[PDB]
Amino acid sequence: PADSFLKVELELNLKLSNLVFQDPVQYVYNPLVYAWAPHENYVQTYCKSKKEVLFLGMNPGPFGMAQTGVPFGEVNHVRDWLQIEGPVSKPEVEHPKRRIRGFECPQSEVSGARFWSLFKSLCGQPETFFKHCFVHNHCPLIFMNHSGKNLTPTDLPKAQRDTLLEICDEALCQAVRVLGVKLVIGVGRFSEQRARKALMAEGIDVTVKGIMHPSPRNPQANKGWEGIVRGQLLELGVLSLLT
Amino acid sequence: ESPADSFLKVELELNLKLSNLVFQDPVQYVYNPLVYAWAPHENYVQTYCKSKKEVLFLGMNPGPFGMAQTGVPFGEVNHVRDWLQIEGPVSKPEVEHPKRRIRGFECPQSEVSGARFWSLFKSLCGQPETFFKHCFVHNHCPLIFMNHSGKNLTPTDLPKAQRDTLLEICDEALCQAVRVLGVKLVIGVGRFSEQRARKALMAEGIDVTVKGIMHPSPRNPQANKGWEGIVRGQLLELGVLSLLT
DNA sequence: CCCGTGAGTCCG
DNA sequence: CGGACTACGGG
Ligand SMILES: O=c1ccn([C@H]2C[C@H](O)[C@@H](CO)O2)c(=O)[nH]1
Ligand SMILES: O=c1cc[nH]c(=O)[nH]1
Repeated sequence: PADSFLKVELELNLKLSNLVFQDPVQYVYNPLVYAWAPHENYVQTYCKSKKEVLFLGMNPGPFGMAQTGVPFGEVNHVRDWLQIEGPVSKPEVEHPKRRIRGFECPQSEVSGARFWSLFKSLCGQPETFFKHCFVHNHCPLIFMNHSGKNLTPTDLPKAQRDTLLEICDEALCQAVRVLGVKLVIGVGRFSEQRARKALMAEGIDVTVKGIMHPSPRNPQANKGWEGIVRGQLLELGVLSLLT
Repeated sequence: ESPADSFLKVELELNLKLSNLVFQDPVQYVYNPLVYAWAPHENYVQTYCKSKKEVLFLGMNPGPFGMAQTGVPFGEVNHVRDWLQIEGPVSKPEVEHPKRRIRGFECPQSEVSGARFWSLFKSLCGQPETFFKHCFVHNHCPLIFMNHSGKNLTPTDLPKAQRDTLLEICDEALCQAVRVLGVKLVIGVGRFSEQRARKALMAEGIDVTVKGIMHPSPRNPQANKGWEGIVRGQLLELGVLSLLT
């Protein structure tokens, strides 16, 4: 599935490279272009067989995946526990306050540190997490307004969001079919809900569940995110598979 | 001789003057199927405007599921494809609202106005050659407008400033189209086109009759109870049934 | 982020 | 002379 999975991402990059954003959207980065190499290293190293479980995020945050090309790709955990590195280039148009520095980005993505710290504690080594699991985002683009502020797919005006999310809904169907996934875990309500509508519409044979999003913008994530999600994972019965 | 070429250059020149307008405010999207649906359009004019005409039917502007998809006036997909037998590649506008995508001849929707319009002529004439022997069909304005959520805006829903130069420019191209075609009689489909055409042709002193038929729009309840029956009677009264065997 | 409250569009 | 569906601010 590594090669097939990367083909789906390349075909999705092609359809997205034709969209045009505006309005409050002023910058659009695709790390699956300028951080293709560590992305493709992550997929070749960790996507070696079919998967039972897909964790699905919404999109890149500015300091993790936007820098490293790896879902929830906070720099220290990507460098040190996943052991993925690779050259990173730059978007053609950078916001000054959001330049791409790759594996030299000084900021920690809180969402990504939390997410990989959890699976690091639970699984020990990355091979144990990836025996049956994989992690991916619904949307590979990141968007800023004039002042460098992040607009998630949800903050896009409706006219710009429906366009984009229908194209990613279709790439998501293709991803789930190539990986053989039986269980999609939406990270946050938006991915959970989006994946469920999209997959049910194609009648793919797959169950869609959810865990809480780690984001620090989520006030409930700021006490005990790890403890709440260890309890959600136990309920979905995936701890089993993570040992 | 044959007006096809000249009709196209009229529309090509109107396309030019229009490409220069900036729209505002409530208007967020503007399409022009004469650019991205040029090929079926040009195929319809060449196939059916080979000779000079007695009557021009005139509509206001493309609807989102008829002419906006097929480039043919009142251009509901099934009738254009199966009755007029007009095909061509259709590409997309520069900027599309997600509720108003252009799918060309793959558009699954059947525009009610357009399906009504051509189904009348199909029943009345049999074959398209009979209807086009002396008639043709065109719109006053080739553009389509949408607000921020994809809702259609008619040319008259436009802020007066934009509305007036747009119509004035269309009026001018309409007077040429009428000259190029040779028509004795313009029938506006719906009130706006009838009135606008009367005001455009009288104001440049063209010696042409302007009449009217009810518009087939399902927004009008009288059209939903028996449009075809009303318009057959209106066409009788105008003496045009003889032209359409 | 997650949810609640509620306004634009369709009902051809 | 409503029903369903699907922006934005505060927790
Ligand atoms: O008893 C009544 C009658 C009417 N209406 C409102 C709703 C309806 O749309 C309109 C009259 O039919 O006024 C009510 O709320 N209650
Ligand atoms: O890659 C990422 C990072 C943050 N949040 C997500 O949903 N996915």
